[PDB]
Amino acid sequence: KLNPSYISGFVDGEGSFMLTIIKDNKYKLGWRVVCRFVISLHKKDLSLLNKIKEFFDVGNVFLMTKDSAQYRVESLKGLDLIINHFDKYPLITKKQADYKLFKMAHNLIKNKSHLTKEGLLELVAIKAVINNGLNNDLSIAFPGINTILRPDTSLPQILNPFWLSGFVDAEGCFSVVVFKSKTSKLGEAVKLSFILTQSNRDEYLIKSLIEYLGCGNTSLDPRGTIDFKVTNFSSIKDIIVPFFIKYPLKGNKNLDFTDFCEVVRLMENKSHLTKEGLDQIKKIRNRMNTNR
DNA sequence: CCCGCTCCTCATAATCCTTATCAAGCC
DNA sequence: GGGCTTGATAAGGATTATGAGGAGCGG
Ligand SMILES: [Ca+2]
Ligand SMILES: [Ca+2]
Repeated sequence: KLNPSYISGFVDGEGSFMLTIIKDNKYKLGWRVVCRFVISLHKKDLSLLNKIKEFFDVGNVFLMTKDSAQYRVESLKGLDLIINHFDKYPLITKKQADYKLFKMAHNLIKNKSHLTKEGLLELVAIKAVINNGLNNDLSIAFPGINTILRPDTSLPQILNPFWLSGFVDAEGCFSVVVFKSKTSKLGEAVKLSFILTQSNRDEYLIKSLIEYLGCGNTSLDPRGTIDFKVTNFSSIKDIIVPFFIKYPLKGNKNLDFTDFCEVVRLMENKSHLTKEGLDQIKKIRNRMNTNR
């Protein structure tokens, strides 16, 4: 039935709130303004996409040409049910600001303000701060907009474990890596890892995970991204594994968590020190994540 | 015609996810 | 003593996140 806090947590990772302003001769002012909300996932998560549709009970799930599909919402009534939800189950990443702007533009469209010259100017000023902002065409066409400020989003606190389970279902990773350790009996070793990746803008949120889960550490990526990594076994077995079983994943990634947990059990018996348990771990690794 | 809403498909690239190698150390 | 663990430390590449717009509908 999909938990609402799981929804906000998943949309916080995957999903986009957009305000499209494209030149269209069909409109009196020669400009088409439309609000849209789209989650774009790999086809393997087609089932999850349809579950999200059932959650909102609006929009449709479209099967793209590639190994990907989208849950899309592009109607007034539809967006109204989406805003009804996020006004009660808000996002907590920087995407929240993109949502509040998407909400401002939506209200103006409900007033037909996109059909007037002044209203269209307000909508262009808003789009100028949503996601990637204006392009080189809108800058040329709409010079002199009253530049509005991108809404500020207070520092985030994780307040519901189901939110984190959706945020993890969207941007988490369960790694079972076997590397070569010359100082070991078998010459190899097993490195388990839990990973939550995000951009520098939400570094506060990522460090929040350290206190919420009570473990892990923050890692900075030179390219401009921050990771939350739990890399010690004792915490993975006692904290992470129990957490994502009590607050389980719903997408395709849950399968990887299942195989991930199976490796945890073989490592709790010290089986990973033998060749039989190590071989079984490799058989498990070879069938999870990028090997399905 | 002109005007307005929205289904449905196609497009792009980087923020993600994923897979790595390593040695100081604990236990 | 010395296996075995674990944060530090890279980097790959595709699933994403963001997006454009034709054409079918009614007035
Ligand atoms: Ca994201
Ligand atoms: Ca994902």
